[PDB]
Amino acid sequence: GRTLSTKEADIQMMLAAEVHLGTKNCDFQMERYVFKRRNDGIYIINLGKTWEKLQMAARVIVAIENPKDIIVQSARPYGQ
RNA sequence: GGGCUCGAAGACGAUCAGAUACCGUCCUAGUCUCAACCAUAAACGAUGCCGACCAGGGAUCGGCGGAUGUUGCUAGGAC
Ligand SMILES: [K+]
Ligand SMILES: [K+]
Ligand SMILES: [K+]
Ligand SMILES: [K+]
Ligand SMILES: [K+]
Ligand SMILES: [K+]
Ligand SMILES: [Mg+2]
Ligand SMILES: [Mg+2]
Ligand SMILES: [Mg+2]
Ligand SMILES: [Mg+2]
Repeated sequence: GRTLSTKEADIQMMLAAEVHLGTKNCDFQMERYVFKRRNDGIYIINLGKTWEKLQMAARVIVAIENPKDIIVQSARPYGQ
């Protein structure tokens, strides 16, 4: 048994989706979220910080009284 | 002292209205070196020297520290 917590399952899903795979370059202001660099050169993102930031963004979004005042847009085809 | 080459000056051949030029041909000084002078250049980064702070990134030269795997090589060298 040992049912996983919400954070556990969320991070498992993120790993399944490869959310933790960065690029070969790191922005100096994104370094605080990167865990370490692998021998290949791809930076590994700290999924705990990603989950915490997702929770923080949800906290910010929920406080908007009218959801119609929020606009979400994606330039790339994948995120549309 | 050297004097190959190129080549101020000079002399010719062209072009041109003229052509003391640009183009072509032959050449003196010079161009090289030694001894002694000269002390000037858009001698430019058109940007004094010393010292402190001040964003990010990838390359590159020299030295050094660490890790790691190869080398038709001799712990080292190359990566
Ligand atoms: K000569
Ligand atoms: K001459
Ligand atoms: K003329
Ligand atoms: K002089
Ligand atoms: K200059
Ligand atoms: K450097
Ligand atoms: Mg001659
Ligand atoms: Mg001389
Ligand atoms: Mg002067
Ligand atoms: Mg070096």
